[PDB]
Amino acid sequence: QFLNFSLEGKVALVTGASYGIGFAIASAFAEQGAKVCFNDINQELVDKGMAAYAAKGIKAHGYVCDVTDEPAVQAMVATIAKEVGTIDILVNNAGIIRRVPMHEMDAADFRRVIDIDLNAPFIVAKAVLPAMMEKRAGKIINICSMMSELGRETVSAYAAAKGGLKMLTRNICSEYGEYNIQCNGIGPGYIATPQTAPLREPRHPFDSFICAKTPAGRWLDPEELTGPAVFLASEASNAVNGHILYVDGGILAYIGKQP
Amino acid sequence: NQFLNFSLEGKVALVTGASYGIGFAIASAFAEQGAKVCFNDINQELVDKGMAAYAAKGIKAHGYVCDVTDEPAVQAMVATIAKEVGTIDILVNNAGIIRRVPMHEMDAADFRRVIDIDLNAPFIVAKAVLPAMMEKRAGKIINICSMMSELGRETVSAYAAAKGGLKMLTRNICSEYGEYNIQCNGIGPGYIATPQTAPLREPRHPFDSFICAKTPAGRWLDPEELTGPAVFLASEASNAVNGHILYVDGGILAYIGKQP
Ligand SMILES: NC(=O)c1ccc[n+]([C@@H]2O[C@H](COP(=O)([O-])OP(=O)(O)OC[C@H]3O[C@@H](n4cnc5c(N)ncnc54)[C@H](O)[C@@H]3O)[C@@H](O)[C@H]2O)c1
Ligand SMILES: NC(=O)c1ccc[n+]([C@@H]2O[C@H](COP(=O)([O-])OP(=O)(O)OC[C@H]3O[C@@H](n4cnc5c(N)ncnc54)[C@H](O)[C@@H]3O)[C@@H](O)[C@H]2O)c1
Repeated sequence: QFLNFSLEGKVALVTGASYGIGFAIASAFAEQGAKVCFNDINQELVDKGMAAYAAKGIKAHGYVCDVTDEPAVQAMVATIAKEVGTIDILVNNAGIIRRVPMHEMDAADFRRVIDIDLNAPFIVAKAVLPAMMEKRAGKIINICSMMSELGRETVSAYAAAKGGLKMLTRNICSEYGEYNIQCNGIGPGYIATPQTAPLREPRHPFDSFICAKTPAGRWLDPEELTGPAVFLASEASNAVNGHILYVDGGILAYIGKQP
Repeated sequence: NQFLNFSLEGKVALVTGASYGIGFAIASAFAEQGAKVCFNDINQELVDKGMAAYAAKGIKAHGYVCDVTDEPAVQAMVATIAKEVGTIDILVNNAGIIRRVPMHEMDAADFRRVIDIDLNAPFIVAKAVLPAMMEKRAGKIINICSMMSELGRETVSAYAAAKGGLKMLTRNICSEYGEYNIQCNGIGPGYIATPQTAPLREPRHPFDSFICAKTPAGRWLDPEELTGPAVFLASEASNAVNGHILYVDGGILAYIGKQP
């Protein structure tokens, strides 16, 4: 039981898992025997998701829910509690990136990013904790970034959020760890998504720059995050708590490749 | 010697929420180093109290009633200081609130407030003062973080999330505007001996005992302890210090604790 990475009979909710990282994590959760749920912002994105989960032989329970709407989240959770069962594994994947110079950035924009990337993980975690606290078992995996440690130009708001989510992780660990709730975090490095496929075509200055910073000397395929994700959702990581598990391929440990 | 000048002679400074407490100490110290001091608070009563205390130390503080979550109001406050006193050189995002509520019982409205004031506002205020700084190619932005920028505790959920975000905000303003010779650093106060906490140091108190255990220096930090660090980060001596959270804890974050 100290080495069981099985998620057999565990209810899982991965927010924003219609595609991308969240999808890969939810797919792998199903593969480990978890009853998978997910949500997105509109019906179109849910239907696309449901189709892809079906396409791998997965009965995903999709929901149209805005994570910044607390009443709507509260409902979504009670619906999953009714239909599927009380949530055991929360993965706050849902989030948005915005590239705007900070001095030029609208106050409305900044707030949006914080609301979805920071406050929402609060709201969703708040909803699923009463369930977990009763049964004295739970997992809450917040998807942080490398921006939880490092800043860059334009991504000011996004970093502020992810750095805040990092502490939110540590605080949910602090407060609810006694109920045998493990709240950890996953910090993806440079992930090779379909959107970034152009940047790996013919010696590209960007791909060269990334493979320099990365000791592993490559981009990380999203599925690389699934192993870690399962691990933090498993009963093997019950002693891991308040921890940000960076899956970067060595970047945060490396000063860089220098001529 | 311009690498060792801790003087703030002829530097305009804005310490948000500096009617009393840490912000007050920092601003009083800034004045003492020759800074033209400005501050703001949420209503006229708190500004007037503040102005009185600065006046009582022989300091001509330029007080303003401004909410830091109201961007237009802040935009205004900055331009007024630009007009009357001069373009801002030293920003200190001191203004902020603490809220102790179990996360699962906390209203979403409450959580947002704390983030808005403690995280988003520092953005708004920094946003307003940066154009000025970027022109003159010289500026200091000091965000007052906490130990909650590293460690969580019960009830202080939202507050931690805010301060941990402000920590990265600090690192990002360093990343983005460092090239204009703008140093954005942070100060992380430990357990500060405030007037509010005076009861907790009366007669062996379990709390005072617990704090002195966790603290190597074996004591509470008087607010004025933060002033030295603050001046240092505002001075031209700390020009190479950038994106850095200077924790002023008395050793707490380095110490696992006193154990029987
Ligand atoms: N290389 C990377 O792509 C990378 C690196 C580090 C971290 N991350 C993080 O990984 C997570 C997943 O990102 P991704 O690459 O899969 O794409 P993404 O950020 O687009 O995924 C988020 C999903 O949530 C949805 N969503 C947005 N707002 C929502 C709301 N209010 N309520 C509900 N759903 C909402 C989006 O439509 C989307 O499907 C994010 O938190 C992101 O910050 C990604
Ligand atoms: N032991 C401590 O007190 C301690 C420890 C670590 C960090 N800090 C941090 O240091 C800073 C200063 O602490 P403090 O005790 O001096 O002050 P405080 O926490 O009592 O509040 C700071 C000031 O900001 C003002 N303010 C609040 N909201 C405002 C708004 N919207 N617009 C304008 N002004 C507003 C308040 O009126 C107050 O005078 C805060 O960021 C606090 O979180 C304090």
